[PDB]
Amino acid sequence: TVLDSILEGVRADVAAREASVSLSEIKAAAAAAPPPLDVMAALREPGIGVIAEVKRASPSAGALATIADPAKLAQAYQDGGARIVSVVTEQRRFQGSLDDLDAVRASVSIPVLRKDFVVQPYQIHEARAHGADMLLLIVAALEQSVLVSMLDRTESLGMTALVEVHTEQEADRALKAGAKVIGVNARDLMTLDVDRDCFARIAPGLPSSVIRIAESGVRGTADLLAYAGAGADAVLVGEGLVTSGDPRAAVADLVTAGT
Ligand SMILES: O=P(O)(O)OC[C@@H](O)[C@@H](O)c1c[nH]c2ccccc12
Ligand SMILES: Nc1ccccc1C(=O)O
Repeated sequence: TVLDSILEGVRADVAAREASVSLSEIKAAAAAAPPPLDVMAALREPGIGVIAEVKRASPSAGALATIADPAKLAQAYQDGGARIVSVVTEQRRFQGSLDDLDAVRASVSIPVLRKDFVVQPYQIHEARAHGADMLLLIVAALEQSVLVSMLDRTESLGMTALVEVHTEQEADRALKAGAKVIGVNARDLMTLDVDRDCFARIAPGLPSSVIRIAESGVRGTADLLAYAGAGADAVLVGEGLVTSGDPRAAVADLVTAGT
């Protein structure tokens, strides 16, 4: 129910933003934004893609990094060979913001994933207006009807949905919703326990055409390689990178893992 408390805060925060920037305005801004980058093409490039994340804090970790300059962090990520930059935009528990998404979008050429708790259409157009190419949808957070709607709207704007699951049953739901990219989060968003075997148990079940992403818990090359050996097409890493004194070198180490 960490997840439930997060969603309560998110719904209130979204409503307050919408009161200042209307749904019509954000839809217009999204329509006017330059088209999203082809995330699927990025994910199909050779090698295990590293999705490097901008995250200042989390429920499980508390404060991780000040990240006064998220653009400069993202530039390091791209310099290190990251495939995609993930930007956490949730304010109350992760100390992120849409400002971070703008800063990162303006600083890198690689695709940008908005990492937040998407529960209503407003957030989807908002992500697009602020330059997101990829958008997280969390199966644990969304009733199937809502998941399918959110996925449809995401794709309608040309963005790719990263549909996040923690169980086989959630993976089955993701497939039925039309997921083309499925992320397995090793962290249980309810209880905050990290189980890195999740990906290995779930990944084999997926149609080969679905892109598989392993999220969370990567401390170094060994963890990345373990995910790759279980079939990950990409791996998403936050804590180990944001706490680095040399994010460029840390990313490059992961990017070149197994060489
Ligand atoms: O810092 P880690 O253990 O490398 O994990 C990164 C990422 O997977 C995690 O921050 C995350 C996974 N799903 C999310 C949803 C919202 C915010 C954050 C996340
Ligand atoms: N990434 C998360 C998403 C939801 C709740 C907690 C976390 C965490 O890392 O602590």
